[PDB]
Amino acid sequence: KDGVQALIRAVVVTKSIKNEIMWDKITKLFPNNSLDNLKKKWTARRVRMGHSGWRAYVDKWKKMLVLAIKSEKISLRDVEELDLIKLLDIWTSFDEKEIKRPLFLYKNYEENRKKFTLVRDMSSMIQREISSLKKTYTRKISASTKDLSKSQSDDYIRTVIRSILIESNEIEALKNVGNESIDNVIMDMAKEKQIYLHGSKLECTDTLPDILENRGNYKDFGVAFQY
Amino acid sequence: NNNVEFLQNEVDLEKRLESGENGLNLLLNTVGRKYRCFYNNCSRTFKTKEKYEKHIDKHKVHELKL
Amino acid sequence: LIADEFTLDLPRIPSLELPLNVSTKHSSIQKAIKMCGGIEKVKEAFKEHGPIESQHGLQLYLNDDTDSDGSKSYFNEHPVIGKRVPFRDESVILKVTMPKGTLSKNNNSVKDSIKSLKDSNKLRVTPVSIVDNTIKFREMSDFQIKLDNVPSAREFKSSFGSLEWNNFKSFVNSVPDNDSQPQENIGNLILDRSVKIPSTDFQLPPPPKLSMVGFPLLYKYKANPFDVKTASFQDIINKIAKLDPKTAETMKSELKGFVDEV
Amino acid sequence: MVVNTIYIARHGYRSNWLPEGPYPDPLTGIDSDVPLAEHGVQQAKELAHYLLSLDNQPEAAFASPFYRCLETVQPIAKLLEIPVYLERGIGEWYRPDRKPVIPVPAGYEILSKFFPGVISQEWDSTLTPNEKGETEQEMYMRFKKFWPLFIERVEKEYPNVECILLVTHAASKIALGMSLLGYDNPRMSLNENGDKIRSGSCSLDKYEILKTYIPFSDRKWVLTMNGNTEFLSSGEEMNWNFDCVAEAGSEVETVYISVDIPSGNYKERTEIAKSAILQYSGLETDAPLFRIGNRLYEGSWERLVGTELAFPNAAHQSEKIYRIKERIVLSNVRPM
Ligand SMILES: [Zn+2]
Repeated sequence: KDGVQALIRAVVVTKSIKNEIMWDKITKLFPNNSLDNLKKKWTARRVRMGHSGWRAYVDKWKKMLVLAIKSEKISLRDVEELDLIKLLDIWTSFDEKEIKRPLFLYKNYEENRKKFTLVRDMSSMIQREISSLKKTYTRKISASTKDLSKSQSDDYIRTVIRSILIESNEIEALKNVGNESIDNVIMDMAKEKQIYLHGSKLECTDTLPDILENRGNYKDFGVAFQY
Repeated sequence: NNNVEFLQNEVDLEKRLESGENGLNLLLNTVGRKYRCFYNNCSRTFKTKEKYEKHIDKHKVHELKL
Repeated sequence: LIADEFTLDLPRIPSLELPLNVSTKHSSIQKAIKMCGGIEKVKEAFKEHGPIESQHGLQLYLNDDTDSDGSKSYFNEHPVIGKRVPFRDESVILKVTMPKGTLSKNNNSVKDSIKSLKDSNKLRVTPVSIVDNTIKFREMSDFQIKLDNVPSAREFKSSFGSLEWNNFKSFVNSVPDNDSQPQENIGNLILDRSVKIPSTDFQLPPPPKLSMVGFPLLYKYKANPFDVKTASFQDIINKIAKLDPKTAETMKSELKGFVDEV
Repeated sequence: MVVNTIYIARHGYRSNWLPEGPYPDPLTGIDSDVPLAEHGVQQAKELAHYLLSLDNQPEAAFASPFYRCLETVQPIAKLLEIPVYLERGIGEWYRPDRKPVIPVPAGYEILSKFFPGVISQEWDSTLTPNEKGETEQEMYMRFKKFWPLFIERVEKEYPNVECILLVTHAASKIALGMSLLGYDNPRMSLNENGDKIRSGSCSLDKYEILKTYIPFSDRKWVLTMNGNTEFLSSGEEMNWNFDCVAEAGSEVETVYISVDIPSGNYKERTEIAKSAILQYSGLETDAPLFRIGNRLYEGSWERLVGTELAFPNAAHQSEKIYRIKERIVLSNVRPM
């Protein structure tokens, strides 16, 4: 029973790598009932953490797994073969690196900012009615710093990178951009699955081409114009 | 869906961006940038920077021979 | 100096999100709860349970004044329906405790009322309750029909809606003991000419629900995924003339030719 | 440990506070042991409903045995369905030179006539006030002695009681709280901005442990609710403090805000855990920081596209309807 964190991590490891909860193989990791108590306890446990807790586990697992592969602490074949023992030992050996108490706040606002550099983070009729009742409509009066120029310039790098990769000895549009920024954008596009990379050739993933091909139905507008 | 392949591309990008490439090199290599020799009476061309560096190093070797 | 550790042991209370701009006066908040049928209806509506398809919910009237005869100023208004939110994310209500006239000096904003007292000890803030049940109005309003100038509707409103005895006697004394012309227009009985109505209008009263769906349907200009072609121009106009020669003669006098949509 | 939440409440509105008489004499015959006014009859019933609505109700109630205090707990005991015990240790304070005399409270045998089945006798007092009255120093020492003895009696007379209610008097409430927190004297402020434990009519506090037997003398108590009086139709009245010379009983532009915790999915509900604590900083800023249990959050100020009305009387002649319009939408935060 004490291995409940090992069960949560086994669900995260399976559903992140194989896209589904591989219950058949999870059963062979931590000894329990044939599916039932594992499935019941998992289902009961997730509702106590919600989508916010699930994302905390997924984001931490993704971060541990890239650091582990970057430092070669696992061989890629063990990931493909789904060696749950090794994969769970990766989070195990990583969790040994830090410890902390439940957080607290100081009464002065500025003091919290000095102490901590906190990081910010189609269907049936009844499903539409459910979704439409949960939403709140609110007019934003204020928020954190707008940071418009950096955000705009960062998106201008996205525009210029996409404009290269969509079809085709110099680049002009990036000349005025800081050489440090390009690294962040190509990295973000990799995380967001928008690109692939041969030994020195970037390529766009089929998502950018497909979204333009599906949503940009200009051949239909041509027929409508004639009609 | 190609999750381990995506992790492979992602970590490999992060390796290559640490192996001295400015990122703008990976862009330029798709755009059409061939490198070319600059030495007296040399004009040869390369589709990767490592092959250009080897060729310029062969010119350093030529200067050492001379 | 640590920030104060307040309790969340607090009472759990219900809430109502009105799609109306309710001002701070008692008169306004009172009128708002009267649009839903009174505080008894609102409290009862929070206690309903079961499948959302079946929930009667709360009925909201956007027009609910009363005329000089005590009848409703807009008899026939189909209501806006509200239902309990199926999964209301819990939220905490905070009480902000300002000096008199701080709110007005801050253009009625609480944000600015906090910021304008940044260094004060007078401005207490404390959690008061958690909300975990809410009624929201979110489906469209139904097709509305106006009966203000329909003779029989005026007679009904001014009798069965007003409860005036003079009007009620006059009404029942006018109801025939037996009706000899149930095939003819009710206008033949109700003589009143103060109202403009065409004799093509049978004064047919409107149904209690016209839109059988509260949300828009998914047409999206898509066909469902789940012979006059041979006729002459004279034959087509002859078929139209079988029911009404006026449209057929009008067409022959104006059109140059049919086209199949192919 | 067993006792982990302590509630302390001031008695209801006294009959001698009315603008005109005839003021009724003490039915118990003891000097100053007056009955509760109609305000006290109503407001003690309010506090009974309010404590019943909390998901952390008391399991035993200890009254200072004066008539007004036992009268205050009577509706609480009836509606919550809990046992009542005497405790003279949480008794009233009288300065030594009081004229005509220092009153002494009635006993279980006579109280049983006024409070049949409400009161119970299976508890003798932990300690008792000086019959000649008390200086403020001797008075504060009385409360300092009381607490470590009282809990060590409660946790042994009763095996599993975790939450307790004390019903008592303005000086006693403040002194009990200040000594439970450990201050050198009860005239100190809680903080440099000058806050003190409030003590108006029906006013309630909550003391709780921060987040096997550990000495009560070693444990640290947090004042998590500090004069709560929202459940009163006339609000808090007759407030008092040790800054007052006289013995006790002888413009606030309020607005409401909703702090919402939206979950990243529509098929599920964000639920605030039962024993949680709230802290905040920076409501004056455009990005306030909020703690709700284990997780930190950062807000955003927003105005609702409509009006939200909340009904506090409808908890799970007049309604205390709140208008809600400004909101602080909380996004999660990662500590770095
Ligand atoms: Zn060369």
